[PDB]
Amino acid sequence: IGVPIKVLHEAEGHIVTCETNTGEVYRGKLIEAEDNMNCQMSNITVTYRDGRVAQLEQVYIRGSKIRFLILPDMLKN
Amino acid sequence: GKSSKMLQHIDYRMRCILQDGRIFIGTFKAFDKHMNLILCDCDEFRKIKPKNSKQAEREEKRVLGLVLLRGENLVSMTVEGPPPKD
Amino acid sequence: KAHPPELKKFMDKKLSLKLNGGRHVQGILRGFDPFMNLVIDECVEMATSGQQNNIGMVVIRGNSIIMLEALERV
Amino acid sequence: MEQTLPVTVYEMDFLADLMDNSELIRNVTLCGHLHHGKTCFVDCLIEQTHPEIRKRYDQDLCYTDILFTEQERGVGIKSTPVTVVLPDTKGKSYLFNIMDTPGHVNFSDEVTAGLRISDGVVLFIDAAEGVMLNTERLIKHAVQERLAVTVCINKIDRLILELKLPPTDAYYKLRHIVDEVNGLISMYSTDENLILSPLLGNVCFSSSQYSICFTLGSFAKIYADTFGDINYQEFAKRLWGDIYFNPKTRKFTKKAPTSSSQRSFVEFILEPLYKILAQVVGDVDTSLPRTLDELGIHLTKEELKLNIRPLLRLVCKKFFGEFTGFVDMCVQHIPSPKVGAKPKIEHTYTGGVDSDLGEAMSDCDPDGPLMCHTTKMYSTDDGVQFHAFGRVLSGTIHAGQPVKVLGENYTLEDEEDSQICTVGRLWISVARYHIEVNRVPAGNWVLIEGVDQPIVKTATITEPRGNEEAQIFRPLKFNTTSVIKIAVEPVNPSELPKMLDGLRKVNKSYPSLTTKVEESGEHVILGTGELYLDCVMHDLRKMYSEIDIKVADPVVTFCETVVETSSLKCFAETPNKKNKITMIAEPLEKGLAEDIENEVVQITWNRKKLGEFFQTKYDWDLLAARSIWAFGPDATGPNILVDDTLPSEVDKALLGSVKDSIVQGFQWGTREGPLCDELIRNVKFKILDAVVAQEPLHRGGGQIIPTARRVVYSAFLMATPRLMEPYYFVEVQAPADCVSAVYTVLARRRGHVTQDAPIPGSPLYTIKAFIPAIDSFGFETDLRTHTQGQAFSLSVFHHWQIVPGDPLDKSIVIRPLEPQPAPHLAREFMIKTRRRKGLSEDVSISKFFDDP
Amino acid sequence: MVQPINLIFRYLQNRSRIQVWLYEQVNMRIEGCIIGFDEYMNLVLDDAEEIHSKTKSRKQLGRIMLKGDNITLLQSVSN
RNA sequence: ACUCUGGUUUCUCUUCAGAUCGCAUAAAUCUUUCGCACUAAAGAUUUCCGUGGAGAGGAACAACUCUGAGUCCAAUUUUUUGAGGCCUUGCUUUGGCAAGGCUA
Repeated sequence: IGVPIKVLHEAEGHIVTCETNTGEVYRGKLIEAEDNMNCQMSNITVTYRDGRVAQLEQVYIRGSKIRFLILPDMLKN
Repeated sequence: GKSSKMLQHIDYRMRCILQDGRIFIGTFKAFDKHMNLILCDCDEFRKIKPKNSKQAEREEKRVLGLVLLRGENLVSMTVEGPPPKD
Repeated sequence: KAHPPELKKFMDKKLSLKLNGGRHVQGILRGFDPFMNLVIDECVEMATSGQQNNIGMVVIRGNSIIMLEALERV
Repeated sequence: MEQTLPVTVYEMDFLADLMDNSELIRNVTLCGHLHHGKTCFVDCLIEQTHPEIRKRYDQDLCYTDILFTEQERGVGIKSTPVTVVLPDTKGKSYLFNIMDTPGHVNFSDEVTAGLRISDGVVLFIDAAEGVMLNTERLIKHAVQERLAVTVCINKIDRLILELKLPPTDAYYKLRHIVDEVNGLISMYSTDENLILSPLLGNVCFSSSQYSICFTLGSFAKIYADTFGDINYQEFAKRLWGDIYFNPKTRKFTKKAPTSSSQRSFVEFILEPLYKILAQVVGDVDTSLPRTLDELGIHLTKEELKLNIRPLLRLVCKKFFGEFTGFVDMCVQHIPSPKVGAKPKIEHTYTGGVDSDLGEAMSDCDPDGPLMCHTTKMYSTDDGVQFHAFGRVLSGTIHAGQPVKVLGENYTLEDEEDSQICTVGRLWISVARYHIEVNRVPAGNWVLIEGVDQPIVKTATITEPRGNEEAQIFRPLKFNTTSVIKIAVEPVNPSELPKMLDGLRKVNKSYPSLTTKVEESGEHVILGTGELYLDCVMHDLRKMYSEIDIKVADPVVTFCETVVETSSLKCFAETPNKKNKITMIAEPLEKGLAEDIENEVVQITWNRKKLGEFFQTKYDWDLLAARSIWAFGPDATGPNILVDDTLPSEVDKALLGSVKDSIVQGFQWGTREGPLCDELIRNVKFKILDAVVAQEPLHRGGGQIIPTARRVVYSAFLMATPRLMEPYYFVEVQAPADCVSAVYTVLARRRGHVTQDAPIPGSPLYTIKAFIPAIDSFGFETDLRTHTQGQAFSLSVFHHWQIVPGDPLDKSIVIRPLEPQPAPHLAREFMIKTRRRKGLSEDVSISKFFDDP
Repeated sequence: MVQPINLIFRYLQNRSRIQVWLYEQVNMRIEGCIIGFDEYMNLVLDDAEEIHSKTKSRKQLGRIMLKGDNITLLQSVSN
């Protein structure tokens, strides 16, 4: 078990953002954080590289196209 | 055998350059076998790394908090300094 | 080990999928596999010009899978 | 903030960070029957999350149950809140607010206080005793409070080290327990969505003594860790429910191969547990190292020298590890404050979800209007100041912040029961230590300081200069009724004020306690039993008021009723000699009062549905089903007020002007009652006639309320009056031989044994009985002493049953100090109570009439 | 629950003309009747033809072996 | 998978010890209490019966069990590549950088 997968699984229940390789940044509640980097959120705000933002009732990005993820640092301390 | 090369830079503020060209400077508090890093107090800058910049040292700097750099897009890493007491 | 993707809640629901090369499809998930191979029943690929072409049920690989967006209530 | 705190696995900053995210918070109440392991389970969790805290080899350390009386008795008395950060199966840490409630039935009110500020219930059931009385009562109360329910089958080791059941028989016992719980839930809940089964993860098997906590998912993950190739979720799906395993095909099938293979649960879960326990307890010195190596557990030489019980605890801690099964069970099935806010507002908030503020609270957003709701009052060690404990439903409470605290009588029309107070400090409430924090976001439990002054039982904390339409939360509806009545006085009257202060304090410490002063200046405390009142008086003597206090012998609060209609239509006029009201009283139908009490009918319903119900269920006339005015003294009171005045004789519009006054008089009269100033129960009052003065100033106010009470009293008295004793339900867990002896005890206390069924899978029997509460004093002690302590009983209020005697019988002679025979017990119960209240020697049937 | 491997096996057994899209190259795809598949996603297409949507040209190659890494999505076609 | 401490047994001394120092239980003295004090309670002190902890010293035979410390993965989802080439705009640190449209 990796420290990053454990931090992604422990980051569920709070608000966090995830930017993919194509620049699409989806921010919302981490509903499902799988061990393969699959991030499923509900009611996530997705902003693409062009600058347009949209809202999704349920989004699910695979771990193969994951670039970075920003979660809260209050749980690490 | 020892594996202390990853633990020597653990808990210190390092600035890593990813494959996309961005520079993330943060406290490397987490690692893994896949090269996935965890940066506490991580700041991402895409313009240039500020090293004695006369005109400006921070251009396009965005603070994230607990950033999770994926090991698939990792290119190289550089050490910046030791971590704080808090 | 070798767990499949989270497709139980999105199975049998009309949602959109993003494939590599800027591809966009919309259909009902009839099932998934362990290698990310999912079945899209009634798939309609939306082209870049705006028109959508219905291709029916197809098999989408997990390598070029960008992201899925549920168009219904889970 | 920054303060000294004990060493813990996580960090306080992480705990504070988890509080902000309402999706990772679980408000859990660990309820169950007496001594079923809830406190030991909480202690196991604390040991897991606190490296420096370790359970003694001989004494089962209890992190909760911090009171001195709790330590001496060994019985949990007050709910203890504990906020921890627990890792899940996947490793994701969740914030857990656990309200360890007492298991004793007398303190069931305490559990209610822990059910208002919780979203999920974990019911602990002994694997040996099974489902007991308090488990059934708590299931009914939880599913009636709209709470998610999960089950922890504690003390599975008793199936292995006490009963020595075969593994298949242990599986049968567990399955029977689960089936019985499911049947109880289905009986108390119309919806069948919440089926409980370990396949769904709703059920966890635990042994808090030896720290053996596991669910199907967790133990399947143990298999996944020891053998990587297996996926734990599907395996956990296949582990339970009479699904056999074929090792020739390595496949799980409902058809049993070889006709001798055990189930998946027995083969994969139960049998390895039996082997571990038997190797530790039987073959330690000769064959423990081999099995320890096979399990990957390595123990030091000093660790292997421990006694058998500590060695079992250590081995099972090393094997099962953290209590991740409990975390799964409470994460997948218990809603978070975000998810579970809507049912809580719909059930408890008076304004309802449809209100704007109800919609605001449905989101449980930290950045909203403050709507904290505290249901507990925790006294400090010195006992001077009280901290109000409760969850924050919206907004965020800050230390040193002005606050409007609303009492139980606060309404929009009358806001007098509200006080502006300054919050002193805020603590996150762990059991033996408190983490001082600057703020607490919505969806978390908090010990507000400085708001204890304007509240006795229940509070509604909100912010001032805002929420002008904010209403209070409904006061705690209690599982049982407080009956046992004791008079309390000081030894030295010069120190009377101290006791008075103490009374106030106990009124704050015990949610269901009722302290008042009767007409004779006698201070009265109402409790649910003898242990409850013992704890109350210990607190009153040692914690709050350090004075010597005399306590009268315990008596019960009787009820008043009628058995047949009034002989003549009673009537009363106002002191103005106008506004004549003519009424009669008749008994209600069987079960109608039970329907009213159990919220089956509500006066808040519209006229159409209420009339339809009263016309179809009890076959009332349409006019009689639509003329009902009010339900008894309080909301949903056992009595009923109806007006049979035909519109031809009485103007309905004019009567409606005095309808509020007449209803107030009815409620007051039913609350007081004319026999011995006791609640009037199961009586139907019909308004036969009503003259009303046309001018407003000659009616209403102090004219019609006392007149209505007088006419209610006359109608009740002319109808044949009777007294209701409170009858307790008693469950005795006794050995097979002692059952007969139990009857003997209940022979001497007017006890009727209803059933004496055995406990399946256990060598004991559960003797159920219906004993009068007035005769129940010392019955527990009598039963335990007569049977050499082998028989234990728990008594809880069940119903009201008419006393055999006739209260209005002046011919009966009663010696001052003699146990009266049954045929006139009511005559003894009416006059003596009349002397305790301070009223006259006896009441006459024409006392409240107008002719004499 | 219709999996993708079972649907691919049914499409290979039916002998219908299916079109496969290239992974990271949407301007040109392949089309043909796959006779069988492999465990690594490699299929044997009979009468394979590369169709480029940009130029509207079709180049046939015959019996071809398509790797599982280059094909991203596969759909059914009437022709 | 290779090195190095911490060994056990017994004797004696010193010191701490409110720990059930003790899963047992005595004696004395004083005060107090009502009887009128083996046949009696309370409070306190002290002495005996003998322990635990730590340290020191002695001598007996064991020296690395333990406690530790020092020391098999190229075919999706991360580490055995969709990888490289073309054009325009702002600055040119005239190397090229930043963005977009492509071909692959």
